[PDB]
Amino acid sequence: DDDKLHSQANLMRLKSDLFNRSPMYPGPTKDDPLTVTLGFTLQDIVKADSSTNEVDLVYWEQQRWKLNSLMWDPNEYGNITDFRTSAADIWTPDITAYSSTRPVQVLSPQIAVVTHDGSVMFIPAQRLSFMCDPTGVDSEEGATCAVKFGSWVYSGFEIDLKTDTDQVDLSSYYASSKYEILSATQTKHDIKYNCCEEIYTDVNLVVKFRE
Amino acid sequence: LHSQANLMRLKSDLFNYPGPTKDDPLTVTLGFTLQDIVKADSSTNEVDLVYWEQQRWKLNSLMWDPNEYGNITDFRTSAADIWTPDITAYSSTRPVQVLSPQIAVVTHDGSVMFIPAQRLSFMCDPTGVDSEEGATCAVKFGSWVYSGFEIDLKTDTDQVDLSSYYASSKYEILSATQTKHDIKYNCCEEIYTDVNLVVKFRER
Amino acid sequence: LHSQANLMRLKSDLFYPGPTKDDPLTVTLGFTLQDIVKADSSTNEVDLVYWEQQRWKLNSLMWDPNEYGNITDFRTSAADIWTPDITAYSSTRPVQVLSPQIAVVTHDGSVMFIPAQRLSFMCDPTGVDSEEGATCAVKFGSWVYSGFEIDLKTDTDQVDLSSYYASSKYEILSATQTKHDIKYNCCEEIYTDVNLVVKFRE
Amino acid sequence: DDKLHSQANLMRLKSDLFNYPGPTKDDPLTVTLGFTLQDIVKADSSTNEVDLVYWEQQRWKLNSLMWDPNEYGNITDFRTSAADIWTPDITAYSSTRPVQVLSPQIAVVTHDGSVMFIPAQRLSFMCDPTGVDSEEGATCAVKFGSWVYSGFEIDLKTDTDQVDLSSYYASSKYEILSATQTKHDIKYNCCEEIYTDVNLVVKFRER
Amino acid sequence: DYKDDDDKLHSQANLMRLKSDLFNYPGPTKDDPLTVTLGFTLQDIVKADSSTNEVDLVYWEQQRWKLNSLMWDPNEYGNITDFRTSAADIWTPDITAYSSTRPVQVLSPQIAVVTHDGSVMFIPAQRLSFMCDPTGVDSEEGATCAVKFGSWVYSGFEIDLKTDTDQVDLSSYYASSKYEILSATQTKHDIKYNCCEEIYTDVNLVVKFRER
Ligand SMILES: CN(C)CCOc1cncc(N2C[C@@H]3CNC[C@@H](C3)C2)c1
Ligand SMILES: CN(C)CCOc1cncc(N2C[C@@H]3CNC[C@@H](C3)C2)c1
Ligand SMILES: CN(C)CCOc1cncc(N2C[C@@H]3CNC[C@@H](C3)C2)c1
Ligand SMILES: CN(C)CCOc1cncc(N2C[C@@H]3CNC[C@@H](C3)C2)c1
Repeated sequence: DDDKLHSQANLMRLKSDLFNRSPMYPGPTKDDPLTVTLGFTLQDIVKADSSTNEVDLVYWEQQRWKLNSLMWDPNEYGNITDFRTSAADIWTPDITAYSSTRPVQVLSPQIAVVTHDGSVMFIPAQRLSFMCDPTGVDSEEGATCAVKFGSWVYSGFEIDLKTDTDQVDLSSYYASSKYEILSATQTKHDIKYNCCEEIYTDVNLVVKFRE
Repeated sequence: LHSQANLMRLKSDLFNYPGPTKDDPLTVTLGFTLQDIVKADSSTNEVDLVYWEQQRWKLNSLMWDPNEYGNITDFRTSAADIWTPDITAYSSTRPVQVLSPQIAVVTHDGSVMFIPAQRLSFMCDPTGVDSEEGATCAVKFGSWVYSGFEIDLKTDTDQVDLSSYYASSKYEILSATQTKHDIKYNCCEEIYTDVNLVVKFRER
Repeated sequence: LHSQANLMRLKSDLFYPGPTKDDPLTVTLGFTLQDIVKADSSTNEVDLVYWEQQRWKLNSLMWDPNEYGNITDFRTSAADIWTPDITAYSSTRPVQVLSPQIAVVTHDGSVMFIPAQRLSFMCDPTGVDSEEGATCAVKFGSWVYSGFEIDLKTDTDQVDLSSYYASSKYEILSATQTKHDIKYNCCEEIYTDVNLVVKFRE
Repeated sequence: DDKLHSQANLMRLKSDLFNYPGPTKDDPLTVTLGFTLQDIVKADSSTNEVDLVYWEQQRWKLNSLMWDPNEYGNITDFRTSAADIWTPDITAYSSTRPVQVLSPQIAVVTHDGSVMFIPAQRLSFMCDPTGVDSEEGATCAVKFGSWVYSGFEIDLKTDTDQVDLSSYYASSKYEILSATQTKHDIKYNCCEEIYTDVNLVVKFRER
Repeated sequence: DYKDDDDKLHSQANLMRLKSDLFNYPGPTKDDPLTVTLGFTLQDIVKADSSTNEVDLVYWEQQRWKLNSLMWDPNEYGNITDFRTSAADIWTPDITAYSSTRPVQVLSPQIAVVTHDGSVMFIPAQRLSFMCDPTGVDSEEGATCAVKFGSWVYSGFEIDLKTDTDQVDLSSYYASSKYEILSATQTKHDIKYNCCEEIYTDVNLVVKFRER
């Protein structure tokens, strides 16, 4: 009862200390670059449209980064080791699919988890329409498509993009989807664009699937 | 007149809680009323439900003595002015659509009641819907970022309220249940909790 | 010049927490049915375009026009005053607003708010291709206020059909609007709704 | 250098001017309304909806927005987000979907106090397209007026009764045989007051 | 490494200082016009609908301009040469498509990059339905359609519109699209409208395309 509110007080003090008694992280820079880790969990291939060459994917995008300005010692705060916060209240990376054909639709609350070492985990579930030719989807070899994800405005010198893991997480894939996944990989690459001198980094998701 | 000033004073006293923690966990009670299965799509394996999701919780920081506030026992408030649980369907295929105003009722004991009516599109293979046994589909609900140690889910009953179900729907309900379940991953040490909505239905 | 200053003065002087059991509010509801746009026998949704007239009066919005350059009415954004949370109880999509979200406040404290809306709602259209046509119902009322806080009334039980689109695919045989009180399982308090009953055919 | 002084004159103007609550019976307003019909996208005979893209030209004048260009570096016009000023609540009276806005919600103010706001919009409205595959084509109408202001607070006029057809898409699926816009005054059953609208009448057929 | 740590601390401090300095330009005028450079990269023709004569495109729209009020010396700010800002925090040109049939849908974060010389780069990826007759698309010479982009409320005497090439960039065009691009050009034009006396300027995007 009284312990309960002391617990609420500790968490309010921690959020107020982090968000008001110190400047908020303004984003990475060439001199203070930020490593962002990216992982994908494929939940469902909803639809493959061979008349427009678009395919609709439900998936979770795991994003992790780590910030000194979000560190704290649990001993000073009632041994709290995590807290949740609205993703809008903090800096988040601008990860963007580079071949979507519709705005991404958000299916989960936009809430980040901050742990006392300053690491942030943000995992939005989304529905994504992207460019994909499903020719071959009704064959044993299936069809193969790809879509890559990376910052839109930060170079590879500002956001250092990495995959958490080599393997796409298929463990939550909808068993009764119209489409089975034959394989999926996620791979970092560097690339230059015509507009710009600076090098950019993306993670390429390649998926082989079939009916 | 005096009534109105008491209600305003009460809101100011309350409004001028940071979420549940492991040391101060919150019990949120969930209940579903199923109003309609609008549509079942066998080309994409998506089914569309209209339901009311009853949510209830209780916070010491929302309690007040009615005697000190004109004997006021409830008030209405925008869901955006108070903390609310992040209950999410775990297998929707479209953003859930809200069909009712985003207003909660707070009662003097600190209990909150919030009942959004929603249209949900979710992952469901409707094969067998045109047979006697129908099709069977399932969708889990629970917090997106809180574990069973911060947000404790429960139901008052395993029976989905079917008393309001649209009598001329394309699809009739054969059974609909809502079961709390506690799960442990070996990845992680904490308990996790969801309410599994299982619907058996077939064409009328 | 002097009137603009009066109007600005009036609004600043006026600028209510919503109704309560001690201070209940009567809200008057009426419907003008514009069009039955579409009937979908594959999902049993039907789409209506209608006007929803809402009316209520508040002492805290009363003024004497002679104290304010003889102003008798003004316009305000519906977001700047309390409005009733009238909800369609059997929609299948979020209702789509078709008109500006503005109310008119009159010096006696009455407020008039008339949103034009497009609604999809649960409705089986079998029979629509016959002489007797199909019948469907949709009820409207506060979502969170009991009949002890919002007292729902109509001026008439007949839906205004005088604006009904003469070249709609569907003709209105009849349309009624009726107040009723409802108990729900969740809640001890009684709720009040207006039930819209419409018989229509191709 | 002089360009920095010009930016300061603009900021001074916007600041001064922004230090009007809408029209009333004692201070009414006449809004000029015209339509630039761009395209009939779609006629649906299974619901009797038709989809237009058009430009809706709105023009009004307020003394409180007048200024002398001599005082402000000869600036004659500035731009402002349409949310930061009063704009009329012109509404189609028989749309079946929310109007979709296609152009930026920015208005233009001129030193004589005139305001021009011209949203490009896509509208679905109640229209029976029967006859559109014949030589006579189909005729449909949809009227535009204030929702909440009577003729004595907002009046309308048109500069012409002919709709501007000079931007009409020449490869549309539908060709326009005529398009008029005509002011009327009307009463409704809810309300004592007289409302004003401009009725847009369009005769069209398949190309 | 203690040095390495507060090197990072001072970098963040320099970035916030620079942003505070710059934020603590009201648009162009006839006396102080602004030149905007406009260029398109075409990513995909998604869909051509011959029943409504609408076609859907995914492209990048590159907008560039330069302001003296956005200049700074890096030496005074820890050698910072760029920063990111929400496009809502700065003035941006109201470049609009003139024949869209649906609200244009943005696909990229609404963020601009500002560089120490005062130039701003803003590149929204967009999906667009515009008026287009796809007759011919099932033929060797394909179909030809055009959509023009430019300010909606600023005349050519306020926003001076310019390309820095006539060729639409096709190096990112989706190679497995339903449609192949035969050619794509971007060309500035001036024009007068019935409403208004002032002259307006835009960039016309002409695309010739056919079924793959
Ligand atoms: C030159 N400079 C330092 C300003 C960089 O400003 C930009 C602002 N917005 C988008 C981009 N890009 C657009 C494509 C998609 N994102 C990766 C590439 C190519 C960069 C660049
Ligand atoms: C019990 N109490 C004093 C607080 C009531 O809290 C509520 C909050 N939100 C919605 C409802 N309702 C949902 C259904 C639709 N509306 C009419 C009924 C049934 C009430 C009730
Ligand atoms: C009496 N009085 C001063 C209150 C008028 O307040 C109103 C508020 N909202 C809408 C309307 N109307 C809606 C329909 C469409 N517009 C013209 C008619 C019919 C009026 C009137
Ligand atoms: C005359 N004057 C100084 C006020 C001009 O104010 C305007 C405000 N909003 C839009 C426009 N236009 C709309 C069409 C699209 N853009 C090019 C033309 C035609 C201008 C003009």
